[PDB]
Amino acid sequence: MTEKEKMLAEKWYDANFDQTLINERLRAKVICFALNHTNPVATMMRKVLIDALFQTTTDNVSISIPFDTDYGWNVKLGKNVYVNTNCYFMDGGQITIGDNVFIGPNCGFYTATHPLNFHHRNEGFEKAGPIHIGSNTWFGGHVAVLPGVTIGEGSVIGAGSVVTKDIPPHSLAVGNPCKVVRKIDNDL
Amino acid sequence: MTEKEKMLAEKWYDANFDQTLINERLRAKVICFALNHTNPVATMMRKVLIDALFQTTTDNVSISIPFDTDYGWNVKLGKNVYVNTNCYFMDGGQITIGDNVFIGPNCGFYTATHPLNFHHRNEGFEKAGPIHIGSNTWFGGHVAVLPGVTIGEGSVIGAGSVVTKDIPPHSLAVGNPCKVVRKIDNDL
Amino acid sequence: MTEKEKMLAEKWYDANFDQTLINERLRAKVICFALNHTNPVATMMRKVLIDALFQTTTDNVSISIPFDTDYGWNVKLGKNVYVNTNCYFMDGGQITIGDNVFIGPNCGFYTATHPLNFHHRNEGFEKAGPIHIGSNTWFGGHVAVLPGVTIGEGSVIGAGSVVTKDIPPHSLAVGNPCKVVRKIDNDL
Amino acid sequence: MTEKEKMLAEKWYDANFDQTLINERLRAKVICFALNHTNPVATMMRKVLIDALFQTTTDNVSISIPFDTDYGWNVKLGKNVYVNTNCYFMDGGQITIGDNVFIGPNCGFYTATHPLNFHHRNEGFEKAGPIHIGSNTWFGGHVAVLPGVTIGEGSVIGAGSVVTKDIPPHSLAVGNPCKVVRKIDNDL
Amino acid sequence: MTEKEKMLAEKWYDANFDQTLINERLRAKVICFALNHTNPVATMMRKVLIDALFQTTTDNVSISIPFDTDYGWNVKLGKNVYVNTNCYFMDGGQITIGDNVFIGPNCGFYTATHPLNFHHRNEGFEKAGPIHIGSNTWFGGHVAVLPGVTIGEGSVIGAGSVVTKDIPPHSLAVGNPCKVVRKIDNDL
Amino acid sequence: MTEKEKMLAEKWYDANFDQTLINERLRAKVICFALNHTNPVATMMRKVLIDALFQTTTDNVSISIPFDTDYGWNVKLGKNVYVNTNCYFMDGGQITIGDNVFIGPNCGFYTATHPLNFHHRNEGFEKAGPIHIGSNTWFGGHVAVLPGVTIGEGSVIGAGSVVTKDIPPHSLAVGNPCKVVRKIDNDL
Amino acid sequence: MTEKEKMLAEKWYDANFDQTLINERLRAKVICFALNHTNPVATMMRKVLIDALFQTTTDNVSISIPFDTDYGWNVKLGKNVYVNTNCYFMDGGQITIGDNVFIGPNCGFYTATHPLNFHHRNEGFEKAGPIHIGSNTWFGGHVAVLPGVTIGEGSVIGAGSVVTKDIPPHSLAVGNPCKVVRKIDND
Amino acid sequence: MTEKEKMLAEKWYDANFDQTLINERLRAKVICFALNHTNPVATMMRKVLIDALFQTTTDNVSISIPFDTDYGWNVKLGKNVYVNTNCYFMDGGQITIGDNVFIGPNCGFYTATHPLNFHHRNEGFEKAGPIHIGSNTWFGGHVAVLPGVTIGEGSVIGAGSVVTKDIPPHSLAVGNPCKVVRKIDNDL
Amino acid sequence: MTEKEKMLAEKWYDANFDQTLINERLRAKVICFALNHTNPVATMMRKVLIDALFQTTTDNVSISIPFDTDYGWNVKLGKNVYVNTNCYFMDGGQITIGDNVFIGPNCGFYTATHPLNFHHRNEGFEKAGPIHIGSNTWFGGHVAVLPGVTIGEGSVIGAGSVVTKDIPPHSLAVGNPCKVVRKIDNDL
Amino acid sequence: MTEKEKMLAEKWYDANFDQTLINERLRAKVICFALNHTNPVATMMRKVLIDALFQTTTDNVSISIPFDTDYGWNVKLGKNVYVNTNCYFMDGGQITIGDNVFIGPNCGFYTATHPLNFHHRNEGFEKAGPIHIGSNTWFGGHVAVLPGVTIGEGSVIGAGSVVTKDIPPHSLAVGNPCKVVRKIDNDL
Repeated sequence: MTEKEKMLAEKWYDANFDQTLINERLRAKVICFALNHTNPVATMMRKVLIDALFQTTTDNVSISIPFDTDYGWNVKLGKNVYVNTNCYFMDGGQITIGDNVFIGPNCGFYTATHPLNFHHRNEGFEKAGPIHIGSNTWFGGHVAVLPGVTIGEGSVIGAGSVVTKDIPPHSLAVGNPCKVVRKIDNDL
Repeated sequence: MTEKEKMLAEKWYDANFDQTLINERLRAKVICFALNHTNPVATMMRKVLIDALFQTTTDNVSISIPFDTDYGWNVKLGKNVYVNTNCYFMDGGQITIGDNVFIGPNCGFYTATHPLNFHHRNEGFEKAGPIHIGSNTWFGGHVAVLPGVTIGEGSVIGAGSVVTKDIPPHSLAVGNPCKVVRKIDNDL
Repeated sequence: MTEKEKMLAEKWYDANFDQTLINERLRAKVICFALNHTNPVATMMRKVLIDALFQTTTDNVSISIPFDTDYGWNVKLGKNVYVNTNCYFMDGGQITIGDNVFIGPNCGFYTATHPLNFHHRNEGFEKAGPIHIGSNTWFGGHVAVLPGVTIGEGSVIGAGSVVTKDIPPHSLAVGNPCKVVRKIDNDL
Repeated sequence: MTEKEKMLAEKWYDANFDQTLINERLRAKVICFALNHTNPVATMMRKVLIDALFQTTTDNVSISIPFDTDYGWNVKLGKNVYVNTNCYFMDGGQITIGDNVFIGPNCGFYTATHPLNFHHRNEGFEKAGPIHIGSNTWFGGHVAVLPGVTIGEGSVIGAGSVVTKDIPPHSLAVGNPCKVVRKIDNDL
Repeated sequence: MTEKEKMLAEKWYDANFDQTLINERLRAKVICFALNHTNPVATMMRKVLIDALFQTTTDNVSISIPFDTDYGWNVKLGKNVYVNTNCYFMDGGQITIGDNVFIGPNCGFYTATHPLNFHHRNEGFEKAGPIHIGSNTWFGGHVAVLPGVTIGEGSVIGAGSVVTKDIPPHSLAVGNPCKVVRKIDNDL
Repeated sequence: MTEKEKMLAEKWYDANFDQTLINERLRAKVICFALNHTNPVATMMRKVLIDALFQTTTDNVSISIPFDTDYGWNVKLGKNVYVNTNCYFMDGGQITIGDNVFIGPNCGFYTATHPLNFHHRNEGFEKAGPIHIGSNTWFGGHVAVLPGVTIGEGSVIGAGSVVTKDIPPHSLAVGNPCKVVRKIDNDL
Repeated sequence: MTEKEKMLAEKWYDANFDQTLINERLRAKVICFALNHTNPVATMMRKVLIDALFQTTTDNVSISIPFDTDYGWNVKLGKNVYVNTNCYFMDGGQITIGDNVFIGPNCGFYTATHPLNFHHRNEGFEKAGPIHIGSNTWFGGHVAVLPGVTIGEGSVIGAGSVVTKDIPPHSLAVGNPCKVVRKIDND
Repeated sequence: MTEKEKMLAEKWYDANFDQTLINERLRAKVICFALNHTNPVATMMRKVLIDALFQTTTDNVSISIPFDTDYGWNVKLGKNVYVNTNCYFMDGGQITIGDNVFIGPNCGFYTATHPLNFHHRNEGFEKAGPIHIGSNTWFGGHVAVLPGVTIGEGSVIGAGSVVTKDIPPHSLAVGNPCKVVRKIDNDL
Repeated sequence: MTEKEKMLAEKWYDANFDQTLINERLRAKVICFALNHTNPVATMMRKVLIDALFQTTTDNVSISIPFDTDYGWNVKLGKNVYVNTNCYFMDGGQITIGDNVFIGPNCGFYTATHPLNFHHRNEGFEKAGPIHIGSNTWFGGHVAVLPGVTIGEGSVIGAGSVVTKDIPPHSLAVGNPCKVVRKIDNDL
Repeated sequence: MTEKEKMLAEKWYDANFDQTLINERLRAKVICFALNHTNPVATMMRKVLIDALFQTTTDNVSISIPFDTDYGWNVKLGKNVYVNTNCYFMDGGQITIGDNVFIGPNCGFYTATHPLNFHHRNEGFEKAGPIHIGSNTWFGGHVAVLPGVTIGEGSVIGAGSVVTKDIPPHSLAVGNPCKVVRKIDNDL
């Protein structure tokens, strides 16, 4: 297995020093740089860039600049995804986002886990923990989502939350660590 | 009432899909883009842009780039306002800032509330909650101020605070959620 | 003593209005602007800018753009320092970073303390509190490190932490405020 | 009263040497420069600039470049205003323009009066004379409108006219000085 | 008949709102923009632009920038035409210029007539009145030539004239309105 | 005598076809182009350009862009000269401007006379008529000053005037042709 | 007669050394250069350039860059003309294109004939042979159409064809030289 | 089925007028434009663009500019593919290229078939015919490969060939139409 | 012998992998890139670039952009060489062009031979076959000339020809493969 | 007397700290910067810049870039002056150059004398010593001409000479200090 194959298989891999991964990250950084330096008025150019970044034809995916991503192609998007200013989709582990998702400003979706032992960490080792963002969700600003976390559909994450553990569907959750406050009435 | 008139009247309105509001936000983003790509050395140009953004002649309002705002004209500023790097004044609801205000880096002043029910939220509805920042205040870095909040004059907000509720005047407040620690002696 | 000499001596000084300090901060902002607008593909140019900023020849110091610093020359770096997107080293007070340090995205290392009394604060006064980051450490994203804090070698800071007080060596610490959870086994 | 307050109150004021007024004029010139150097093809950008200039969301206000204005914010516009090439709205005194107004090329709307005595004039003094342009009007090319003048609704100003005095509604006026020729039948 | 066909046939047509005409005017404004932003040193480039604008190979047609025209292709030129700074050939109605013509600065040749009744004018209606400029003529600066006017060959128009009616050949004409002063001796 | 020497001696000369004169005009057109494309914020650069254009160190000579001149070096300026938008100093004949002169927008100072006979005019012949603008004068916008004219010190020229003949000192003059209305009281 | 007048009258003319013709070709090269260096995203700018090039308001004429033409004003276009990458309309002789025409990539429509004798050719002489492209036609990629050739309406030209002679209407033609294979039923 | 789904399933589809397909072609055209305007010296940037175009990390795929492709993601490449100047991979139908392939200049790989009947063709209909290029092949310059064609591994295609039908493995084939001349000895 | 010496001696050489040859090809691609991005109006710059490419002072060598060559210095030219759009001189093997040569658009002069056996070809090996283009020749558009071919002086090559074998002097030759049609009367 | 008037009168003056002189030097530095950054191909632009610098229409004055001068207007030139690379005409004191003068590369013509006493020198004082270069002279490369020096007509200055004293006409002079070797026979 290559280091990219280990990353995708959710095994420990050399994220920091593998040339292939460093080069795939470069491609995403180059496209993000072009996007981040495109005037907000250049609508068609932004659409072309976001599509080249995610390697898909997006359906109403709005991104407020700046935007950051590690690979781009490891972000799976639904239709109607609203991403405010300064978001980072650290996608070594697949980041799945449903339909009708509101992501506030300064939010980070982190899939990278480093070893706690400095000997293994200094070697460049990481384990990718995929993130699942359900459809019909709302994230306040200044939210950090940690590796392996699943946010159930219809859920609301309060501003400043650090989502360390899975949040069930149709729930209002807030805090550092993020804890469920109450259920949400999502009936028609 | 237009959707802009409803926004200003603190009623539910279509923020995401009203053409007038999308276009007024475009103007603020275009000015913010010009500001964010102006060399720090270009003092006169930065002043011109800051003044075009807020639609006012500022009196010692220092903004460290990048800066973000939704409308610009809905940010009411006093004299001597020091804004560090990466701040966002989400101003659908008026953001009133007094005189002599120190705003640390990575701070967000959020006035947008979305419905908890995904059916109403997916339709683009929002309610604007104005923020009142008193004169003679200090905000640490990484602070998020939530809709409808009032921070009394002479108050100090600790770094990493999530201001969910009103802070009284001459108070030291810290945490997520932000709670008053003690009063401040603000005598000459 | 000049205001720069008082800053370095850890005495109260006019940070905001001293021309020399305003001008030394301008130099760092001009270099940061050049770096932040350099395509990720321009490897040699990025190395030259990073080195001009810190006034030293760096040994494997990776910086993901954007990056911010106040002086640049008051950041003392070890070898193998990995800095993710949107970090700010507010270095009025010296920021000492050891070898093999992983700094996540959206981290702020703040050394500036303003007076609590608005009369002294409005005059532009500040006191610089140096930060010591030990070797072999790991910082999650969205971390804020406060003035005067020391993070012991071999320590791990969880994502979203607000480091208000010193963290001992070989410790796992998380939260707002940042508290030690358990010790780390850092043996070979 | 500041010199800006005197200008707006229709009192004598230092237009030429007051720093605030020189700086507010700079902002309008900077926006006019950006507009005048924007390709005619850049429709969205021209709209953004026109809106930043007048500090309002215009409704079908077409401006053929070059355009000049002193303040921009002192030009009050109606919907459907068609401004041909090389027009100047010298707006120290408010310039009110109604709905459905056709302004030919090389037209000047001048609100500045200087003293006749050179001693007072050389000191920089001016008096602002607001201009009222009624709705449903038509201006030929090469027209100059002088301070304090009112052009009644439904009126037509012939090419090369120098409008020194008020023109009544529904009238055809031509010449240097501009004199009424006959009334206009403005029935459906 | 299309609105372009009505314009050319000297019938009332929608000049302001017909897409074809708006688009043909855009082409002329794009070429004029390129010409107006071409350094005077770039002789060959200026020649190419002038020729692309008029859709003809010009024979000693000198144009001092800025220059404006509505269509460009509706300006019929002779050889040796000297056009000074800031001229506008509003050519909805054909503008025929003979050989050896001296056009001073700030001259406007206007072929557009709007209805006097605001109801018809607000609908975008216009009637094109062709202008005939005879060979061997001289125009002073600040001259406005009105729709349907013919200036006979060998004639001289004084500076600041508003040419409302036809001028006979070999005549000296001045004023607002433009009136013949005396005949000119144009013998060898 | 060269054609430049004849121009300066107020004799008939080939203005249009002499290579030396065509080339001296090019230099002025190149400097005016640079000035006309300099952002209003670039104060020192504008000052350098105006100084290079007039071949002198100006003392408070304000020029609002665009500005046009034929030679530049044939414009003799006093201190405190305020030139509004779109002025043209056609300086084949020396244009002498005193101290404390207010020149409104769209003003033309024309020193070129062409022969009335088309045979001599088509050959490129011209006679330069110097213009003398007295100190302490005020020009309204849309004014044209004809060759050989002298405007006495302390005089005021109304907007839209065509100055065909000399105007005595301390006089208010208006119209096409420009005629004295009354004397001005210019006492302290 | 000027050299431009001789060119248009289908007479021998100095194409290579006449200043007027060299200058009219420069105008087309300058507009083509602007078009070839315009980002595909800049839709309105591309439309303005194509219209300035052909000296007409085009009706759904799509051009994939790069594009080349000698004069541009001697290309007469119909509505719905789809021109793929790297096409050259060498238009000294008028190039008439009908409505609904699909032109594949790397196609050349050449109207210039040089003399066979090198003495006359070295002097710069040429004769323009107009090309008529009928409405409702399809050209494969890598096709060269030679001077004086008429391609009848409803016809299909196979990829790699060298069209030396007239192709009748509603015909499928392929090869070097281009020969009719069969008729097309377009009813 | 969408028009993209029909294209991929090898069914008749609207290639010319489907918005999704027009937009996916735009993305490839934008990346090709960036590649075609990148200096040959910019090796890393060219590699990033080629990888963004094909949506894969290429292994020694050399491309000489200009290069054209319709989708980019429908070109499946092996390692060591050498593409000379002016090649076009019209990839509506998948273009599969093996390892060690030499493609000469001015080659076209066309997968688009239009209907012979003009009624269906004018409607925008097309059928995608995938092309299979075997490993270890060599294409001379000026080669056109037609829809549905398979070129067997170890084969050589002569310059100027029009490949209308399948070519067997280890064969030398030349002409318009392309016909096998002789077999190739491809032993070690 | 080096690989360059082997190339010039008409021996098998590592064309694709020799560092020196790769670097000399880079020089030719950099000059071709600069020339292909030079506006047609820039006559002297084009001349300088053409002369730098061929390493010679050309005498009436007109090249229509785009142009391509491998080395440039291996193309020997005569006087009066007219090269139309999109021509490629692949000159690892010397290309000799006499005087008075007309080369139509989309012509390729190919001197590269690859081995037929894929084992040797995959190793990067090539053999250069010089091409000799006699004086007084004419090439139609879409012509490919193959390695080692001589086209006799006074010859005419029909459009679309694939020149596989030598063409005698004073001959009309057309087709794929190119064959002589008749001799040419080349008398005065 | 102003400091510029003292400079021109050959009296001691504040060269380093007088604002007028610092600003007149800026104008020359700006024109030299534009000249030094103009491509050698831009012949007409170089001629315009050289003429703007010297404030005269030059007659065959060739200048190889870079070129430096302090004022430009204090360099009096004859016809046919050939200036090689890296020359500096330090012209506080008038530099008079005759006709037919060959100036080698890296030559300095210095007219500035500073006081020997550091007290007066540190105050910014200088005395301008004009340089007279006779017609028909030749300067080798690396020559320095000192203040007040006169080089007689027909003279030759050897490479590396430091001209401290006057050189008589028709003489060959070499060395540091420059001494006459022999007279030159300058007869027809």
